[PDB]
Amino acid sequence: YVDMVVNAATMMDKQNDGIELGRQKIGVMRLNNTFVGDRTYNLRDQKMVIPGIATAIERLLQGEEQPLGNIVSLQEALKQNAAAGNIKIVAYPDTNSLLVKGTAEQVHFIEMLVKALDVAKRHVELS
Amino acid sequence: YVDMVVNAATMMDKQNDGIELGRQKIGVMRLNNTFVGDRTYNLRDQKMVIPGIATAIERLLQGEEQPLGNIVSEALKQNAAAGNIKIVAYPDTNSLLVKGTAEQVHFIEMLVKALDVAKRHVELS
Amino acid sequence: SGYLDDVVDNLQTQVTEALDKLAAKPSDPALLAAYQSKLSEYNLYRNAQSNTVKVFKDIDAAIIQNFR
Amino acid sequence: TPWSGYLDDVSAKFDTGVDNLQTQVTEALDKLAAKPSDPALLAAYQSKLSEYNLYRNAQSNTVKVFKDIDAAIIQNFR
Amino acid sequence: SGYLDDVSAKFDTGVDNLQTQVTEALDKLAAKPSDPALLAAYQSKLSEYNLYRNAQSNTVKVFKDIDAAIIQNFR
Amino acid sequence: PWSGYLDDVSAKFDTGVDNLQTQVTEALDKLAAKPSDPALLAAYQSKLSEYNLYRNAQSNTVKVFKDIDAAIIQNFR
Amino acid sequence: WSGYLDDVSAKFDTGVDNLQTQVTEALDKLAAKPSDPALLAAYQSKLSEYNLYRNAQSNTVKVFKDIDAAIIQNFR
Amino acid sequence: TPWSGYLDDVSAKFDTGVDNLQTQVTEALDKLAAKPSDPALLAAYQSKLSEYNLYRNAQSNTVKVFKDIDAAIIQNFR
Amino acid sequence: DNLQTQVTEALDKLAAKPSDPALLAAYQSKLSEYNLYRNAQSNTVKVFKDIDAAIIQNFR
Amino acid sequence: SGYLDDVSAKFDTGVDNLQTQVTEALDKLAAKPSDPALLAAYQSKLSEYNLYRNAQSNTVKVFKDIDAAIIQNFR
Amino acid sequence: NLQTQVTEALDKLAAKPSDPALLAAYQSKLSEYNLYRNAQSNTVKVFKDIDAAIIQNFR
Amino acid sequence: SGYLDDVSAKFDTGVDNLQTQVTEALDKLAAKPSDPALLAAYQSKLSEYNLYRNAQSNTVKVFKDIDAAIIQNFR
Amino acid sequence: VIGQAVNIRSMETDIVSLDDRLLQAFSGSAIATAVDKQTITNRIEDPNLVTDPKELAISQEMISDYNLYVSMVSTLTRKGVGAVETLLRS
Amino acid sequence: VIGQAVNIRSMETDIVSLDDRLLQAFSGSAIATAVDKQTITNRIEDPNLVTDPKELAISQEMISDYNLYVSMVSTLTRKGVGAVETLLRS
Amino acid sequence: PENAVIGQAVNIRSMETDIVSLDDRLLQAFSGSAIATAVDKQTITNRIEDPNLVTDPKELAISQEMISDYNLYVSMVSTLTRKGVGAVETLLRS
Amino acid sequence: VIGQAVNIRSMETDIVSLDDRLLQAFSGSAIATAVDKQTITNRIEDPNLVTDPKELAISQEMISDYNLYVSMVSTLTRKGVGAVETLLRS
Repeated sequence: YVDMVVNAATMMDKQNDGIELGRQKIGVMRLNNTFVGDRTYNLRDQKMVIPGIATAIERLLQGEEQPLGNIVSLQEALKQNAAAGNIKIVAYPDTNSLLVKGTAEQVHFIEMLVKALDVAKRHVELS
Repeated sequence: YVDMVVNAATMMDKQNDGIELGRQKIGVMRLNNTFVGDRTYNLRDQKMVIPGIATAIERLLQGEEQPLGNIVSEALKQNAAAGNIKIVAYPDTNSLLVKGTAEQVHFIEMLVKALDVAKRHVELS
Repeated sequence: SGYLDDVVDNLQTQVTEALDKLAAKPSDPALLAAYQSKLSEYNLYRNAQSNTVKVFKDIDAAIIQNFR
Repeated sequence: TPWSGYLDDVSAKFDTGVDNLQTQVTEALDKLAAKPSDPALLAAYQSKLSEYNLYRNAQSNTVKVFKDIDAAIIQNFR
Repeated sequence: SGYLDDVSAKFDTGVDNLQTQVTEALDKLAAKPSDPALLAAYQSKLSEYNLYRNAQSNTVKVFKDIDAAIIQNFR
Repeated sequence: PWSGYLDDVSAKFDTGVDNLQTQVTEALDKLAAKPSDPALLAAYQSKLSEYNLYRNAQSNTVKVFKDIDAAIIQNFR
Repeated sequence: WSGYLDDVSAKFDTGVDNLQTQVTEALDKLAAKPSDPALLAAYQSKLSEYNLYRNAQSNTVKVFKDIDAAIIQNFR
Repeated sequence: TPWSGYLDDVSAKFDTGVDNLQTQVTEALDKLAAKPSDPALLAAYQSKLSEYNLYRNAQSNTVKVFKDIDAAIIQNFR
Repeated sequence: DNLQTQVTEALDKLAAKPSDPALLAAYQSKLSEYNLYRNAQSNTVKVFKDIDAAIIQNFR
Repeated sequence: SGYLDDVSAKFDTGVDNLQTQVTEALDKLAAKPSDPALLAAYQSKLSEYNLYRNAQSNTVKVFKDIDAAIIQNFR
Repeated sequence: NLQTQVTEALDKLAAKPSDPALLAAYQSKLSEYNLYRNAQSNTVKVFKDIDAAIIQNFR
Repeated sequence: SGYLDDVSAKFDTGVDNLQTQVTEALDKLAAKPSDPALLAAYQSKLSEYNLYRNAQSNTVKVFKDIDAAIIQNFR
Repeated sequence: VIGQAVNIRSMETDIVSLDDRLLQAFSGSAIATAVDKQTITNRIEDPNLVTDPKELAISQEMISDYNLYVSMVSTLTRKGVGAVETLLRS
Repeated sequence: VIGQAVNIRSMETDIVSLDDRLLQAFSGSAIATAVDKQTITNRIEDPNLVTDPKELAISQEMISDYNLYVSMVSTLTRKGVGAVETLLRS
Repeated sequence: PENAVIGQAVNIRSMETDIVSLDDRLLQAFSGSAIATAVDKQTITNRIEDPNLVTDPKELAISQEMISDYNLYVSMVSTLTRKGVGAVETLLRS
Repeated sequence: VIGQAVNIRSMETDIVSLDDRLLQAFSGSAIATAVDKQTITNRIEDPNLVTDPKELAISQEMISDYNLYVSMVSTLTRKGVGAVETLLRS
């Protein structure tokens, strides 16, 4: 009995080792208060550039190895321990929207950040 | 009993080494008193460039090994290297994006607020 | 092994793991430089072990022959 | 998945760096070929062609340097 | 079979498709030897091949010498 | 008569540029008759440049495989 | 858990504090604007420095393996 | 401190040796671009562009020579 | 252990700035000398104890 | 100390000042890169330094080989 | 002997490493010295191995 | 003096006056660097000197190898 | 995977004499060896096999395995003979 | 520095646990268990593991130890018989 | 330690007294030799299993000595034992 | 050269019996051996001597001469004892 339990348990473990359990979700998010792309202002005397959200975030996360969490303004842990550097963001101008590739948790954190960042702007009249 | 205890404890120990416990968080911090970007002035006979806060702080921390502390005018998770801190300026809202550990974010915030102080106007005749 | 029968990790594991990682991207200098020293240390270990086992057996063979 | 090595990624880093030069060169060419005698078109083409040249050179020299590092390491496995 | 073939195979299951890609890129280039877009890709693939084959062969050599030492100390 | 592998690598180029090896000699035989015709100069510049690149890339490519093969054969020891 | 040829490699990897990342950074910047002479001038320095770093590291580990193998050969 | 080797020290000696040339060049360019036909701006731009060209050339030629001297020594450790 | 200490010092100084030719030139020498020393010591130790073993084998 | 160190140091004493003649002539040139008398001065010093280092290294190498070949015959 | 000749050729060279006439002379001297040392060591070893083999034969 | 010295000295005697001819012609040129007769005279001499030195060194190199390869087989 | 075959119940109700066990072992080894030597030589002669990296990388493994096998058979045989000498020799 | 300790008063042996393994020449049960495993195996797992350096380093111990054990028994029997003959003649 | 030297006031030796029996004098030898050899073999093994010892020239040079000293010790104990029993046998068969 | 001294006069003794001739030959060899071994050990650890071709060429000879001399003394001693043993057994 002990020999058959030891053998079977070990061979099952080695048959399962190859199964990949991680999944990649795609989230689609519309911007409501700002343009998606980068903007360049060609002032009569000065060229000035403003980077879009996509650029700024892809630049912030660059090469990060640890996972994200707590954003502010058995297998479970193995899945959760997903590297930040895998998050991918693609700006889609045709519908003023962002395409986001990541795990469900990452997608959620990204969305919260987006909604922290597209605040509507005030107007100023200068006389 | 002794042999069972010993082996069970050692293997439960080894099954956790792959687990990672550290994490990274993002702090969004609006500047109330100054422009985030690097400023440049064009004059009849001169060009002048002034670095922003992000530029100066990054240029200071670049390559640092030790943790930070005490900014003045299991615990393994705590000892994150200062060089991991990243700062990105976001002019669209005039705000700073900071990535790192919670204590780092805290220290950075304190430093930022030590620095964004509004200027006195001077008139010359 | 997953098994103990009641009654750290060795160079043999570390080499197999570093080879396994390297073979995914044979042209990365960090991985190559990490593998050179593991393959070297494994070669040295596996020579020194066999040479000393051989010395202990020749000692016992000489004893038995001396009392023939 | 299409496997790709380290040198592959070094090469591709330039292609994704220069977003569209690859096609701007051809469109500039077609425009010039339509009207070889317009100074504005000549001036545009001179710039784009030069830029393309320098890009291709920087790319191939970097790829070779990394190859010659790796060969010099895998020499010492013996 | 054998362990030295196991080591040899651990590379070939590592580089999934390179063995094909190289020949395919060669056929394309041979069709139009003067396209810089093609040339640039072939340089990369060929280099990645040269390195893969050298690393494989030197590793097999080393494990062969470890075994040939042990089988002598059997005596 | 036995084709090796390098022979096949070379022949891939020959069977690639199917006709360039003739076109170069025919465009030369046009030009040498009337060296002052711009059309003929413009043509021959192109075909000559192509033939140069083709022979150069062929020879470099054969050399790289020769260098991989020798490096494997040295390990038969 | 590691031997002494890893202590000897790690003396280089901790010796050149940051170069390993500085190279990737320099490449990320140059890739964006290949025609900039200040970027080109910076990258030439970083890439050369990295090339020497790797060569010196590998030749030193080779030499220490040649000393050890010769001592072990005398255990006979 | 950002780690610096020896090559990037030799390289930096030139940068601090030509204190302000880097900016003088662009200043002269913006004036010239403001009025290409002025000979006093032209004749001032020529001297700066030439100084810049020579500076960059000497810089990289020196860095290369040193790298060759070091690689030739490291080749003898084996 | 003087010649054992000198080589580890040289290595630290070199690792600090791997491209400095004066440091490289020094290290080449120190490493070469250490390399000869170890070999000479090991070979003579061997000779001295092969002579003892041959004596015992002579009366054994 | 050792003998290879004496061989190597013999060059350092043969050329009295070269190691800091180069650094000085560089510091002078870097101030005015376009002066031809300075360029012509720097070219020869840097050449001399190059040769000095090459000869120094190759000689130490040859002596190492002779010693290793003798020590091989103690056995 | 050869030991002194090589030592002196080295001393003259290190005074002016860039002189071709000195370099050519040194290459030759160092080469001959290398061959001499090797031939000597090998011959010594051979004679000692013969001597040892005789004893091992009658032992 | 060995055999290698003999092989070197065969070149030294095979070219009678070249070393002094080079030293001379250099000083004539340096006295008036812009005379085409002197320039033309100098190019050829310096070229000859270059080939002479190269052939000499490569030959001594080959002989050293043949000798070391024989000496290795004394054992 | 090509032409696999295995014997079953080899010793379950019949047993060979040692006299035959040695003879079958010798024959099964000697022929496998001679065929492996011919295979190697043929892979060296063919101009298309000695000039392709894919085929050379296969031939290196064949030479390595042949050399290790013949060395192991030789060592074990010598060691096993030694024991019979130490038994019989007065 | 770290974790340093020394036992001052007495030479209590600690590198090994002193045990009845002092008082025997061969661990005959460990031989009989290893010899079992390399002989019960008949068409299970696989043959010909001449080649993996980790199992090939385990075979070296067994191949040596069983040769020594068999060599020892050969001498003991001669000694025993010789002692009987010595007494019976004398 | 390295920064200390430790002597013995005067080396009186109670074990120089012969007082024990010719057989207790034998058991001491046997017991001490058996323990010394088992300890030495174990130490040598550990010095090879541990990866930082088997890969540093400083440590290898020491292990070489340990192995040789072990070899010589056991070979000499064996030789003298054989010579001893051989004397008894020579006399009693005479 | 510097700090060097030599013993001019050896102490002397009578030699009157085979006993004293034997002790004298023994003592004469023991000391020469110890001196040689120490000398070699020092020559292996003065770094001016380990790394100079002229000094290594000497150490080689010293090692050889030591080996030969001790092997001779061993052989001739064992031959003498064997001749005594052979005659008394006969």
